[PDB]
Amino acid sequence: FNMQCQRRFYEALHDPNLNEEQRNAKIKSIRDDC
Amino acid sequence: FNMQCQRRFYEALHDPNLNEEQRNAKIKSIRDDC
Amino acid sequence: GGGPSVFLFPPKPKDTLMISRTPEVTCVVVDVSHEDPEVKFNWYVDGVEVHNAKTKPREEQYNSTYRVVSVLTVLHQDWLNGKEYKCKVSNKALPAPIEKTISKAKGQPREPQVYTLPPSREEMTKNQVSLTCLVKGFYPSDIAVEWESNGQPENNYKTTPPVLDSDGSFFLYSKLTVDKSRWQQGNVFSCSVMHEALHNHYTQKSLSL
Amino acid sequence: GPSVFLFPPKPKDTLMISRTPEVTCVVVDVSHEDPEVKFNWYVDGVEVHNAKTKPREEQYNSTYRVVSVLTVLHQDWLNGKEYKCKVSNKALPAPIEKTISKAKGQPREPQVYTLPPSREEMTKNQVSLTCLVKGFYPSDIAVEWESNGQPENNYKTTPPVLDSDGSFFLYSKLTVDKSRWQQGNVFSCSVMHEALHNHYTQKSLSL
Ligand SMILES: *[C@@H]1O[C@H](CO[C@@H]2O[C@@H](C)[C@@H](O)[C@@H](O)[C@@H]2O)[C@@H](O[C@@H]2O[C@H](CO)[C@@H](O[C@H]3O[C@H](CO[C@H]4O[C@H](CO)[C@@H](O)[C@H](O)[C@@H]4O[C@@H]4O[C@H](CO)[C@@H](O[C@@H]5O[C@H](CO)[C@H](O)[C@H](O)[C@H]5O)[C@H](O)[C@H]4NC(C)=O)[C@@H](O)[C@H](O[C@H]4O[C@H](CO)[C@@H](O)[C@H](O)[C@@H]4O)[C@@H]3O)[C@H](O)[C@H]2NC(C)=O)[C@H](O)[C@H]1NC(C)=O
Ligand SMILES: *[C@@H]1O[C@H](CO[C@@H]2O[C@@H](C)[C@@H](O)[C@@H](O)[C@@H]2O)[C@@H](O[C@@H]2O[C@H](CO)[C@@H](O[C@H]3O[C@H](CO[C@H]4O[C@H](CO)[C@@H](O)[C@H](O)[C@@H]4O[C@@H]4O[C@H](CO)[C@@H](O[C@@H]5O[C@H](CO)[C@H](O)[C@H](O)[C@H]5O)[C@H](O)[C@H]4NC(C)=O)[C@@H](O)[C@H](O[C@H]4O[C@H](CO)[C@@H](O)[C@H](O)[C@@H]4O)[C@@H]3O)[C@H](O)[C@H]2NC(C)=O)[C@H](O)[C@H]1NC(C)=O
Repeated sequence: FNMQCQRRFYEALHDPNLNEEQRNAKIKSIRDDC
Repeated sequence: FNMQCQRRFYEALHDPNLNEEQRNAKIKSIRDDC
Repeated sequence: GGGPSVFLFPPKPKDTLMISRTPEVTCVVVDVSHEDPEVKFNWYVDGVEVHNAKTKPREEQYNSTYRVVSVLTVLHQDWLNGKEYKCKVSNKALPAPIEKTISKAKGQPREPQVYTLPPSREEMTKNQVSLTCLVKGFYPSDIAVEWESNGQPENNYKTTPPVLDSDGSFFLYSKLTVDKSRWQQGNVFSCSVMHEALHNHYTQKSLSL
Repeated sequence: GPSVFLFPPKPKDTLMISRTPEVTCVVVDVSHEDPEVKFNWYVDGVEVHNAKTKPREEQYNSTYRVVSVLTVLHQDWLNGKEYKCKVSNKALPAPIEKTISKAKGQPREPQVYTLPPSREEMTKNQVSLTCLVKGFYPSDIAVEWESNGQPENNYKTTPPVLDSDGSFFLYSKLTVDKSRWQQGNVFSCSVMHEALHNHYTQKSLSL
């Protein structure tokens, strides 16, 4: 697996600055990449 | 759990000197004993 | 929702291997109705009817059905030599009697290899440590594992179920948890294994610092 | 009438962003006469319409089997959303409902220990490398092995076992040629769990 995408996913999962839609949007973005 | 009793049971189980009725009798004796 | 269901269970591995214990086959009937509560059991050993079974009193379940159990005591040597045990169940709700048969796993037995593994260096930071027993290469999967120390049983252990290995044999692990101080003091711990392919059905491996 | 069973996603699928986790609703004992089955899916009580439903399959006991698959968001499953499958069939007097979600309770981080082969085993052509994973909750976990930046395939893992303190443990066993072990090659046990940083950790083992 790609370590970079896994790291980004985990950060977004636990990012205190985001609400659910913002978190969902960010994770969706990460998923599109690698 | 007695070591001696396990040995008697196992040998009797695989004893080439006995038929089914004799082995059943020997195993019951051991069972009565242990 | 008419028609009870029958399940047939083998003896415990330890009960068949130790002469001091009593192995039994268990026939369980579920979904017995309040309208048709009477259940009759007929038992057969290699096709010959036997009469020494004991029937348990009926028990009510949360879903308002009955559960009925019949227990047949068997000879150790009979089970180990592969005799077949048959339970035949009759109840009015059934169009025909239900029959189930079981016997010991077939095939050439293979003796377990038993290895003990000390705690990891990483784990010594904890108040308690893990002692490991690896048991591999055995067939069939019927096996029992226990731990002892100083001629006394140890109780704080757990054993994984048998797992099919790539070569068609089985393996498992058993984990004993002890106070670190007991390990550091040099106390000796023993992993006991019981299987039909072992001499005297029994082997023991020790573990200490 | 028919019976319904609802199954969770695979542990690795919920933890790795490269994977796609799904919940599976299975309907058994569907008759030849009333083969039409209807699925309504809900996520925390909100109806969703993106499920993928397969055509019925006839079974060995002459009944039909029908399956519906709902893809779920990783973060939704991990954050404890409830998934409900509601099945309608005319043979049923009323619809059957099943609900599942991630196990509740405080997550606990797995402790990972690698154990070398026993001295007794060094008499063999092949040897066993052991990975002990303990003290974790919930029971969803995945374990893999690698060496020299390549996956090792000759391993088997026990299912999770409930420990005395309410947490879980398991063992994983990798079998290797004794010569590779003695060569000083480094082997790594990889573990994935929700309580780990990045859902991933690795422990090494060598002579
Ligand atoms: C009404 O409610 C009934 C009970 O209540 C329910 O119980 C549980 C199970 C759950 O469903 C709850 O919702 C509810 O409270 C219910 O009855 C069940 O009916 C199903 C129907 O299939 C049965 O299903 C499976 O049964 C087999 C496994 O049973 C063992 O393991 C169960 C747990 O895993 C356990 O609950 C069982 O009691 C049974 O336990 C074993 O019992 C034996 C006998 O005592 C033990 O061995 C003997 O006992 C001594 C030790 O005390 C001694 O050692 C002796 O020598 C030894 O011989 C044994 O140790 C013990 N083991 C364990 C682990 O506990 C399973 O194999 C079977 O699979 C077969 O059938 C399937 C068909 O569905 C096939 O697909 C499959 O391939 C395979 O062929 C079943 O999957 C279930 O067992 C029943 N439960 C009970 C408690 O009896 C009923 O269905 C409900 N009715 C309705 C209409 O809803
Ligand atoms: C007619 O035949 C039907 C088929 O069943 C068959 O029966 C025999 C005769 C033979 O033909 C065989 O083909 C088969 O045994 C039969 O339908 C069965 O009905 C029983 C109940 O009567 C169901 O019982 C149990 O179901 C649960 C376990 O199911 C899993 O494990 C089974 C093996 O153990 C396996 O066969 C099942 O298919 C199922 O397997 C899981 O499936 C899920 C979903 O697909 C997988 O998860 C997905 O996997 C995807 C992979 O691409 C992807 O990863 C996705 O993300 C993921 O979501 C999962 O991986 C997979 N796991 C495995 C190990 O394979 C069990 O939990 C349940 O227990 C509950 O209910 C009991 C009630 O009795 C309670 O006692 C108990 O306590 C507990 O509450 C059931 O015990 C069985 O599942 C049905 N089988 C199938 C294939 O559907 C039908 O009953 C027959 N009718 C008659 C009249 O005989």
